[PDB]
Amino acid sequence: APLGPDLNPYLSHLARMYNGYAGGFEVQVILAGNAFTAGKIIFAAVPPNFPTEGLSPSQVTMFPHIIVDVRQLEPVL
Amino acid sequence: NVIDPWIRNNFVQAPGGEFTVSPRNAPGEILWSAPLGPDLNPYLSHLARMYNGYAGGFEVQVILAGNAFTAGKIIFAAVPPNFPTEGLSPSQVTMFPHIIVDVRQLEPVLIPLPDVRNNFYHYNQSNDSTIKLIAMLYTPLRANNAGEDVFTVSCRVLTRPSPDFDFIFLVPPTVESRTKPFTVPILTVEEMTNSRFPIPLEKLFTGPSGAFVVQPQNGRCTTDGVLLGTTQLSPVNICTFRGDVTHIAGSRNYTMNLASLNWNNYDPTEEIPAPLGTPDFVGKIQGVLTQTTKGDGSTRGHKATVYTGSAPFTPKLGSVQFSTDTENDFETHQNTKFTPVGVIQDGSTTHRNEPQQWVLPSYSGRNVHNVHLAPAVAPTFPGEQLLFFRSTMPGCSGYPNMDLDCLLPQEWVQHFYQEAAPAQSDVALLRFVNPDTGRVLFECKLHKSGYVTVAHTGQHDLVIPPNGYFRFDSWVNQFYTLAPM
Amino acid sequence: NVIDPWIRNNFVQAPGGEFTVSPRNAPGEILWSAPLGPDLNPYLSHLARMYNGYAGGFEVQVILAGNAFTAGKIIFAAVPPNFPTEGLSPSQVTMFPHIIVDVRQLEPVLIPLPDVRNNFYHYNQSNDSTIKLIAMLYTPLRANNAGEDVFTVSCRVLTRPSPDFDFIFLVPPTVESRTKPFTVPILTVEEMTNSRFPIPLEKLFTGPSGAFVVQPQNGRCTTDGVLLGTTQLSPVNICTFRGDVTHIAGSRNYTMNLASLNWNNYDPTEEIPAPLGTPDFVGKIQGVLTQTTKGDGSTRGHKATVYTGSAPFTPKLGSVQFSTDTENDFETHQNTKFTPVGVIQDGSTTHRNEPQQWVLPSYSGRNVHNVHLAPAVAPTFPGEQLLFFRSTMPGCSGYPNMDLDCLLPQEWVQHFYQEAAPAQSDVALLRFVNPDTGRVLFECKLHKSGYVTVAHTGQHDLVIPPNGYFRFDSWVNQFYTLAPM
Amino acid sequence: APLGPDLNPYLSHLARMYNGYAGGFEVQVILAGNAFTAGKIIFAAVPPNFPTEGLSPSQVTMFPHIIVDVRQLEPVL
Repeated sequence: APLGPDLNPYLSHLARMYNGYAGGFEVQVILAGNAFTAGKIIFAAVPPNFPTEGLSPSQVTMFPHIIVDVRQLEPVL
Repeated sequence: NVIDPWIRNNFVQAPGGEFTVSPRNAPGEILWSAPLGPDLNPYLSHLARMYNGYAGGFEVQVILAGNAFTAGKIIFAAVPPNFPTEGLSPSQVTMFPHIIVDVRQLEPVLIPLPDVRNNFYHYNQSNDSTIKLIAMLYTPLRANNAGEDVFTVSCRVLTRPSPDFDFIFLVPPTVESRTKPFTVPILTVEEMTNSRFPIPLEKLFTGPSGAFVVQPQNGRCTTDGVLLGTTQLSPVNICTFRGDVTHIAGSRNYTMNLASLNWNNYDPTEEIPAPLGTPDFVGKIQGVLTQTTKGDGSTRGHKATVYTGSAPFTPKLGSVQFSTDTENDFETHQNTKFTPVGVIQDGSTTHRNEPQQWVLPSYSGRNVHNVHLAPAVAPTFPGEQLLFFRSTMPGCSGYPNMDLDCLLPQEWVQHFYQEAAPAQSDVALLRFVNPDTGRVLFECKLHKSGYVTVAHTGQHDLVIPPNGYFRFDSWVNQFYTLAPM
Repeated sequence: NVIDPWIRNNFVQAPGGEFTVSPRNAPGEILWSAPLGPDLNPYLSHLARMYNGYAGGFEVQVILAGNAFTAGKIIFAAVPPNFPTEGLSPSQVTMFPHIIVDVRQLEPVLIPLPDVRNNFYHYNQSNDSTIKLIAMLYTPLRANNAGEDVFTVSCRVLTRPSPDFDFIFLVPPTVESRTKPFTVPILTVEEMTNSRFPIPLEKLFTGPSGAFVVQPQNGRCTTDGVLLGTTQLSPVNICTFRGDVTHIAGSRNYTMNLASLNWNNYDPTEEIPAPLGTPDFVGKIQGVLTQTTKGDGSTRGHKATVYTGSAPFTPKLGSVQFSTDTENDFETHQNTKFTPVGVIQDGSTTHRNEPQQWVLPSYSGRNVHNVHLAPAVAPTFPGEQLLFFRSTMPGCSGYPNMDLDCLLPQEWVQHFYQEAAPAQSDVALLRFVNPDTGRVLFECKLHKSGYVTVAHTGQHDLVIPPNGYFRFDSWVNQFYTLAPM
Repeated sequence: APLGPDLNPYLSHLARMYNGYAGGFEVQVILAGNAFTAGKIIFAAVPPNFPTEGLSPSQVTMFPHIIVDVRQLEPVL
């Protein structure tokens, strides 16, 4: 998905009031966790020009990234 | 650290970096330039695509055909690509980074090429390219030899990568699938055959769509190979008959319950106006009816006279009458086969009338209209004229409408069925090139619908060389107008 | 030394594998075939397109995904480089170094291969064929459950080179293209037409080469398009004649002042056996002679009986006799044309005799034989049988020798004329493929002169699916034989 | 040709810009071609209304002028 302030619909309907914005924003993810399941997941950071179609599960690790498994009972950012 | 050191330590020439220098050229003028980039070493080209991100400069150098008898200086420099130099000076380039040398030198010399980089990396394709090349002369090099070519000094520019160079990113790129290049058949029309009658064509014709109500069913196909109309593939199946006759003793006729090419009986429930390859125009044609008894080979053969406009001729129903020159020769329900040779002008009356090439026959008799008819044609871009294929038909009696204009060559139909090439844009551009001239004599406008036209006025049987092939060139839009012939 | 670390460190996919296994199976079954090499990895196929020298090995690596409770096993193995693997035994697979693998292992599996090397190099711009790939089903993997064919078990290949593997030599890339890739028409026998008579083909035939003198002159061309024999381009131009008949006023005969396809007056001095479209056999045939007066078109047409075994049949000299049914109708010095329809049997009292399809007629007469002979055919790697094209010609009188065998398909000749392809080795490999199943009924052995044989014995009209087409594969040497039928 | 500030495109622009005009120039000529010809060229002054089509070179010798051969490498003024 395109990272931007177009994610929170409240931020959408309060974006139009102001023409200039700055600063980042942090997001997180939750999972349907299960102690019987074993499988890891990987999220990362990528500039938008960089075309990824079928490259690897490996070569994204040079970027900023984070790895977690499918069993987790907390949100992770 | 991802390069074999041969590439790192061996200068390579340019793909085109060669330029003549004569004393006859004026000083302070340009000689040669090139976009500076990693698109210079062809090895760097074919190892650029593997990596999406690169950085760092690279140094190049130049060699000269040196000579101790010649005196003339040269100047190379550094220039941002926006900076337009057409005729400025031999002087004002000196504010930049530059280097000067004379034409007598027995070593390669390298231009300085300053690092404007701030450790930033482009993408691999980045064409907004900096530090573009330079070829400037300084003194016009009298050369003191007084020949016809007074030391015409040649030279090459010579490139390699820098030490600090890399290929950061990674990708599996590809050019995986090439579309078919829309290859056109390279016969001539005299070599090519009529698609609405089993004859070879004789010439092509140019004429307007308003003259004749142009809507045939034989010779109708797409550009990717979808079968349309009654157009089939085997050109001998055009206007011929196969089936099982039924007969009456009194007249010269046999109503023939039709069959396919392999004599499987015709079924009237296909999405068709008529069987494939039927004559799609009203006429009276005399060929030869030929019957073999299907047991061991009791044959017979006589000429016949068929009537494509009449009512017992019902191809969509599956019965056809042939008024032969005999009456009861052809036996019952055998392999009876009509094959046309020539059109006749029966029962006197008016000359040059039959066949009525632009009207549709009695497919289902007089009752049921022809369903799933291929569309008619007209120049949607106005002023143009359709490209007919003109021949004369044979005959046994009279002066019939022998002037036959078909739409397509049959070999092109099966060839484009073999092509299976989807069109990229609407209208293709084909050029009739004569290789005896090595050039075009006339071009044409070909749509992806499956008909071709040209923007020239009047009735023209185009004079053609018998050796001229056809050369497809390019893809025009819907509104190209052709130049006159 | 020459290569990147990362591409050697970890495994990377292969595009040919990735394939799935449904639980409905029959064991001892081959699933997927592939040739091993550096063209497996797209990375390595690029890098080997770049270079020349090629030495080391790989590690083939396989991951499975699907069900677990199946209890069914898979085999990956080595193979001889030319080895039929269709319905064979799994014990043969047990002779080679192989690995049995069940779906219960989570770790991705690796099959080791024979380990050799030839340290000078391996070509890498050739066939250079080596151990191909074996995807072999051990245990039919039933997946006992309530579902039907559920959890389709996928099988991927994801490799990386062996740590000894490396390159040595580098070339300019020259990535562009091959020659003509020897494309074939995809027609059937009903769509293809006879190259010795204007009729559609009926069936292909195989039979012994010692039966007849197998040397025609219509249907002769090269694999790159030089005109051989009396073979021409158009299928309707065969066996028909054009010119200016002269009144044999006492009989039905007509000696014709010879004209070409374009009615150009015939030159008897050309380096040819006979004019184009001229027959290459002895037989009696009734077709129809047709004449149109050049002034206005006073048309006439009557059935003519021709004899290429006759004395006034002299096509190389410039005269040919036509015994019509009428005697004085056809005017002299007019555009007179004979067209045949089918061979007859007036005969010498012998049934099924004409055309004597293998003998040669009187081109320059009986006195001096034909010149510039396209030679006969022969199975050079013997024990194999030729390829005939069995057809049936019609008739008008008697019981003719209807079994007509021609040499090439006429569409394929002009197809090669468009190709103009230079050969790569001795014998090409074409496969008759039934696309209803995507499987081959029989293969072929096409020789670079322009003929083709098959490795079988006996008189067989080859049964074919009428949806079946032909698909070119590769270049085989002149010492490999095919499987019989 | 007529001499003036419209000779140099630089100066023709700059004199289109301005009004007042005073001083002179230095006309400077370079040759390029053969050397073994032994043939000479004259550049001269002229009356401002003077027919010059088929006239005498002695008239050209009356005005301040310069004879120049092709053998000089230095550009002539």
